[PDB]
Amino acid sequence: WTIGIINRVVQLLIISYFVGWVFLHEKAYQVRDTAIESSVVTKVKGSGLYANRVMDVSDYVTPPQGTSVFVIITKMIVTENQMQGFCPESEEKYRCVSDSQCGPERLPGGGILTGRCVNYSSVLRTCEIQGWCPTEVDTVETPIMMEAENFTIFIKNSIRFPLFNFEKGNLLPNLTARDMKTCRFHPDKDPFCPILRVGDVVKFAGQDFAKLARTGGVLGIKIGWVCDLDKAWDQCIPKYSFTRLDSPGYNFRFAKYYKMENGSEYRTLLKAFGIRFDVLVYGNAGKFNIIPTIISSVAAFTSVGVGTVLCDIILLNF
Amino acid sequence: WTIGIINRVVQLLIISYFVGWVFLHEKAYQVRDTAIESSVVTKVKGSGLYANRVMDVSDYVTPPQGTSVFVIITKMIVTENQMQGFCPESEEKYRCVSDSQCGPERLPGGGILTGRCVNYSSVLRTCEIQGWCPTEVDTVETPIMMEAENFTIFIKNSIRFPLFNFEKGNLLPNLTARDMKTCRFHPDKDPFCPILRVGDVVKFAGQDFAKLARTGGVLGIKIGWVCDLDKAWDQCIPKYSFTRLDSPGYNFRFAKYYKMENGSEYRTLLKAFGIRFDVLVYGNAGKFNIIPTIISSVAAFTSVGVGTVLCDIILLNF
Amino acid sequence: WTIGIINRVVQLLIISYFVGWVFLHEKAYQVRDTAIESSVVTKVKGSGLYANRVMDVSDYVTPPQGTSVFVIITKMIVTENQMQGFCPESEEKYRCVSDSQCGPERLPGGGILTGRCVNYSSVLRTCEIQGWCPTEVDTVETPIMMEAENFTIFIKNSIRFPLFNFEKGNLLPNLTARDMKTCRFHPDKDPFCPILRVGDVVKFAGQDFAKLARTGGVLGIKIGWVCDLDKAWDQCIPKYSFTRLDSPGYNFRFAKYYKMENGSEYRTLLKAFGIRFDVLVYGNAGKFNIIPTIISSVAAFTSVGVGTVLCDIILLNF
Ligand SMILES: Nc1ncnc2c1ncn2[C@@H]1O[C@H](COP(=O)(O)OP(=O)(O)OP(=O)(O)O)[C@H]2OC3(O[C@H]21)C([N+](=O)[O-])=CC(=[N+]([O-])O)C=C3[N+](=O)[O-]
Ligand SMILES: Nc1ncnc2c1ncn2[C@@H]1O[C@H](COP(=O)(O)OP(=O)(O)OP(=O)(O)O)[C@H]2OC3(O[C@H]21)C([N+](=O)[O-])=CC(=[N+]([O-])O)C=C3[N+](=O)[O-]
Ligand SMILES: Nc1ncnc2c1ncn2[C@@H]1O[C@H](COP(=O)(O)OP(=O)(O)OP(=O)(O)O)[C@H]2OC3(O[C@H]21)C([N+](=O)[O-])=CC(=[N+]([O-])O)C=C3[N+](=O)[O-]
Ligand SMILES: *[C@@H]1O[C@H](CO)[C@@H](O)[C@H](O)[C@H]1NC(C)=O
Ligand SMILES: *[C@@H]1O[C@H](CO)[C@@H](O)[C@H](O)[C@H]1NC(C)=O
Ligand SMILES: *[C@@H]1O[C@H](CO)[C@@H](O)[C@H](O)[C@H]1NC(C)=O
Ligand SMILES: *[C@@H]1O[C@H](CO)[C@@H](O)[C@H](O)[C@H]1NC(C)=O
Ligand SMILES: *[C@@H]1O[C@H](CO)[C@@H](O)[C@H](O)[C@H]1NC(C)=O
Ligand SMILES: *[C@@H]1O[C@H](CO)[C@@H](O)[C@H](O)[C@H]1NC(C)=O
Ligand SMILES: *[C@@H]1O[C@H](CO)[C@@H](O)[C@H](O)[C@H]1NC(C)=O
Ligand SMILES: *[C@@H]1O[C@H](CO)[C@@H](O)[C@H](O)[C@H]1NC(C)=O
Ligand SMILES: *[C@@H]1O[C@H](CO)[C@@H](O)[C@H](O)[C@H]1NC(C)=O
Ligand SMILES: [Mg+2]
Ligand SMILES: [Mg+2]
Ligand SMILES: [Mg+2]
Ligand code: NA
Repeated sequence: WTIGIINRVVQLLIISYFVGWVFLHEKAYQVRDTAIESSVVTKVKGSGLYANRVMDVSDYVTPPQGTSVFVIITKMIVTENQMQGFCPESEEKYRCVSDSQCGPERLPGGGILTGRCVNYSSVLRTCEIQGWCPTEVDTVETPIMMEAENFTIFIKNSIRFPLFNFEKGNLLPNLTARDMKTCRFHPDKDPFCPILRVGDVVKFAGQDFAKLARTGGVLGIKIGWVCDLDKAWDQCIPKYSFTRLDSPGYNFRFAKYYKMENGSEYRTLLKAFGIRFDVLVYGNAGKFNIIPTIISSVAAFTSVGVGTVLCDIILLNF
Repeated sequence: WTIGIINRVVQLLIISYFVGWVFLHEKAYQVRDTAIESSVVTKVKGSGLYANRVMDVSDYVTPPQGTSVFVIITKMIVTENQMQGFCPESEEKYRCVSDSQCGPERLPGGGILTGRCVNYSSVLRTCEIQGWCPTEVDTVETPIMMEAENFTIFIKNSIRFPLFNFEKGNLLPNLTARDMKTCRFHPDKDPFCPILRVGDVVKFAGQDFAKLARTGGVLGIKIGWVCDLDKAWDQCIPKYSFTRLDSPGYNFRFAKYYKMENGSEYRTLLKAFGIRFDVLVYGNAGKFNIIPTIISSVAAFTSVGVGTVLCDIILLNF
Repeated sequence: WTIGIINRVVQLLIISYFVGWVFLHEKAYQVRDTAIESSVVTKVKGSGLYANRVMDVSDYVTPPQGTSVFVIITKMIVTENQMQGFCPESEEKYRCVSDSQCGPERLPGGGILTGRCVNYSSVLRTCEIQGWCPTEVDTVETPIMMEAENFTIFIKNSIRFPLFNFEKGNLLPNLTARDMKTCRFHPDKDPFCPILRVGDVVKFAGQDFAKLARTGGVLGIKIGWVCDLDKAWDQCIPKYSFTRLDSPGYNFRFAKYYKMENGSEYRTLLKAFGIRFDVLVYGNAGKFNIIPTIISSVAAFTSVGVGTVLCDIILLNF
């Protein structure tokens, strides 16, 4: 009967269309390269005021070289003119009543205990220690550099998909609305401008610059390179997203080492709180390939061939 | 004959069970994301004694920012108060008999030869050089900071599988037996505590803290995120492993730059030996997908369909 | 007719050979690990002359620890003995006629404007600023350290394919023609020597050491680990390539902080131009697997089964 082939032909049309659209949607004919090879060069620009000091890129940015992870220092604690010696620790956790509770068995690790219980002040009695004196008092409150919100981060990112040897950069003057020197990334108005406003990045990550600068934190500027290398070079485009990674705070210690004319050594101990920026470059490209196209083909051919049998059994049996 | 279908039905039962278990074991129905996106923040805590000095996190940890690669300095060589000028190199390799063998053709690279053969000491005669004087003597023996074995490394790791947008952290209070502030990673007792004892890490890597601190080395704290994103969020868990990567030693040079009241410059040249720690975050997730499930399906369907024919030929023919 | 099976047998021979060679060529029977886990330790050696100074590894290499990204400083701009205060900016862009155009609305960001229009020199009138004085003059011309071309970069790279737990290093004495201490990488003569001549690396990237050292730049030493883990351990070999990533220049600012006997602070501000080296380790391994071998098998079986039908229709119909 002719209807049998009109039923089978309709079966093949519909089923093959479902299968066809499904496989065509997931790019099942594409080999995928998920090992992007990225290079990131960052440059921060701006100046702020902290205490009665002016902070420039050499004062608050660390490291200086412009790596994928850098820190803009917003608040810091200074302990000036430390020198090796003996002094009573100011931390209450080191409180003692006699030299019998200042032995090595107490607080394993941490500073060096001399073994004497000494009077840091009139209100506290702590174990004496050998080290940089006086000791640090990290419980005080200090200001924060507010101008850091208005600093700009310029991110140059140069990636390459090695499986296809397709390399490209994120400096795209045609895609930017304004000049490169004066543009400013906006997810909607200028999403390809490589210049980011620090405060903007803080907003895109859903963070308050006040609290963040106060406690420090870790934000991620995410550069995504989802690309179809079957399409034009113009189609491989970076997409920027932002996130807070510590989800607290972020601080680190470093000293400025000075020496006296008589040769003795003394440092300025600095506890730095700031916003660390981690440029995280993800990317995956898909290029047409014979092998995935053949495997997907056999899959769709056989799958339709079974679906028509099952549909005949489900339809005819009913 | 009915037995023919009882033979075929048994064929399908057994063969389909083998195939079924095989494909089900390898998660052939899963798409895999092998491009983990990790952020690592490390913090070292402890204090040691070297010479008649006390070393704190600001003295032996470099860099200070808490990156994925950092160095705990255990031994160092100091050459204090160097100044630009001329002096005889102390390295024997520069030995000379006359100014005729101190020309640019000799030892290309390395220091700057003035062209004069001068007497470094009474027992050695070396080419004179222009540079930081006096020259370094890197053949002496120095102590090592033993307290560095008892230092603790706290590793905060925040990763994300972008193909599935599944992000998670390694701070898991429910998985840790003890408090986060006081716990200590143990592969068996507390394998999810983010606080690692330096000496412990040295043991897990099969290394002697004595020899390692003496010669320096490169160890890797490996964080693995093998996850089945078909299962619960609770099931995606990090697994820590450890390894020595240099498999010798590790050292680097840096100077402390001082200036005189009259303006002349002089530095303290420091050759640092320590234990560099590289946090290596691997991970791959598998989530159910229609495409891999269909491809594997067709594969198992056809494979059984051929195995039954071949088994009929092998069985019936015999 | 026997010819029908001689036609079919020839069909299967030819078609199956095409399919067979195609699938065998792309290693369709292999699972692939594209998430290499690499560790990179770099060491630069050499000395240069800049001004009347001698630069050693402690002077021009930054950072010192030997990471995968480092910088060899070739040219720099020094602004010595800066101190917080007020002074007229030397940048023409800050030119003013009266204090009415030195308000916060002008040049948002950048230095701190006091609000006064002052005379930097007799030929220029600029807004006065609070900060490190005097201000920097980054428009002068300075020499470049030519010896940096002859420096050597030693790259120790230790990678691991985690999916197969196959770890290996790039120090291969058997593959190197000369001794490790004296060899020198040459793409043809010694392509496995880990010691690279800076000038050589500059040539392999198609760059002029003169212009590059003058303006600075970003080069990439690419280490590729394409490996067939079905073959011998000896067959997994690294291949080095080179590229310029900025495709201008590269510079960064850092200061040397000094303190006076009376306690006031003053720094030497340094703008550094150099060649940043980024070690980019790519790699992917392929190991025989049952699942990819079965999927490819079904694909080739079915594909031949359809090609023979289509070829019968194309041949017989004609
Ligand atoms: N907020 C910002 N506003 C303006 N410029 C900013 C900003 N942040 C970073 N930059 C960098 O500043 C460089 C131009 O400097 P410019 O502001 O005109 O002059 P300055 O006198 O202030 O100092 P400079 O030229 O940086 O030494 C560009 O170099 C690069 O990135 C730009 C660059 N570029 O934009 O062309 C490409 C590049 N690579 O690698 O392709 C590297 C740069 N870099 O490292 O600065
Ligand atoms: N051996 C160690 N013992 C105790 N604390 C240690 C140790 N190593 C590192 N830390 C970090 O120390 C922080 C708590 O400091 P705590 O010891 O209580 O106070 P201190 O007065 O000694 O100095 P501090 O608070 O660090 O400035 C925590 O912050 C963090 O990691 C912890 C942390 N945390 O544990 O909650 C989360 C975090 N991120 O990003 O989520 C970053 C930290 N960090 O950078 O230190
Ligand atoms: N152009 C170069 N010529 C000669 N040696 C150079 C050069 N660049 C770097 N190096 C490193 O120099 C080390 C040997 O030093 P050597 O030149 O003999 O002695 P020096 O007195 O000059 O100073 P040093 O031993 O480095 O403190 C080796 O250590 C290592 O890499 C080698 C090394 N190695 O070559 O055996 C293995 C290693 N890891 O991790 O396996 C790390 C090294 N490293 O960090 O220097
Ligand atoms: C950032 O720039 C805006 C623009 O004029 C300014 O109003 C604001 O005060 C600046 N932020 C700080 C902290 O000075
Ligand atoms: C950028 O714009 C110019 C227009 O002058 C065009 O010729 C060029 O092809 C464009 N490049 C890309 C990558 O779009
Ligand atoms: C160097 O002088 C300072 C005070 O100027 C003093 O505290 C120190 O003890 C002196 N050096 C030595 C080794 O005594
Ligand atoms: C490390 O801690 C243990 C615990 O008391 C102590 O016995 C040992 O001396 C410490 N190590 C060093 C080098 O002091
Ligand atoms: C952690 O423990 C609490 C128990 O108070 C539980 O409610 C929570 O769901 C747990 N979270 C995870 C991720 O296991
Ligand atoms: C500065 O003084 C030191 C000794 O105090 C001396 O060696 C040096 O020559 C002086 N500076 C100059 C430029 O001579
Ligand atoms: C590099 O080495 C060669 C080899 O002798 C030498 O001729 C050349 O002058 C050196 N380069 C510089 C900048 O000195
Ligand atoms: C290196 O050479 C030696 C020859 O003495 C040989 O025994 C060894 O197997 C070789 N190793 C490799 C990895 O080729
Ligand atoms: C310290 O001395 C310098 C000159 O030697 C001077 O400029 C400065 O004002 C002095 N310190 C203070 C706080 O005045
Ligand atoms: Mg304290
Ligand atoms: Mg020497
Ligand atoms: Mg300027
Ligand atoms: Na298939």
